[PDB]
Amino acid sequence: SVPRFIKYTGYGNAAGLLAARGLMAGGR
Amino acid sequence: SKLKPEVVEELTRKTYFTEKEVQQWYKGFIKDCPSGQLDAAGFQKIYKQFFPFGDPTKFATFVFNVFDENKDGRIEFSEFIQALSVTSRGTLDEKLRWAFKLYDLDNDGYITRNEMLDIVDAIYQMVGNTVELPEEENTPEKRVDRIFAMMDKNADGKLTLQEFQEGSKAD
Ligand SMILES: [Ca+2]
Ligand SMILES: [Ca+2]
Ligand SMILES: [Cl-]
Ligand code: NA
Repeated sequence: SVPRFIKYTGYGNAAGLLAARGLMAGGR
Repeated sequence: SKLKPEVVEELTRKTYFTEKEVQQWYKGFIKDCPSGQLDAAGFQKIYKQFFPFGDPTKFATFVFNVFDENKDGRIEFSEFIQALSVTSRGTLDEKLRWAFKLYDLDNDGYITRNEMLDIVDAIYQMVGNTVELPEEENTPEKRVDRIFAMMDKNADGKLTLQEFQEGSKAD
């Protein structure tokens, strides 16, 4: 089973989600 | 970790967070970064912890430089929270406008195919690729060739924000 969002790699949404998750880790 | 009320209110207003959420994000941010300034090594440390056997160097650098709005080499809380607001809570158009800033690596207003490949390759370098038959290999190049061609409606070798924002949107 592929990671749900990596179908969106190259469309912008994958980078956005990974970016968001890094910031969330930086604040927890 | 006490944020001045005027700053809390301004960062509230500028984001999708409530005042309580802004203060909670600040407490956690200052807990992890006691000076209030996150540097590039600490930003990559976060991604290496996610993907300890990928190489997050490239992705972390590209995203860090976009997050560092004033290009002083540090992510300050104002940058942290406005970046988190758009990437986590933005509308689809706002999230894609943010992604356009990331992909447009030379800031000339267009995404070229080499730039789309640099981001996609950065992603696969960090998180990996789906194991496939050698004849159907999941190479960033062939994925980018497909998507780039689909979005370049006028086939001029370059993508505008408008061409990009319409990429997964249905008509
Ligand atoms: Ca900065
Ligand atoms: Ca460009
Ligand atoms: Cl993406
Ligand atoms: Na075009």
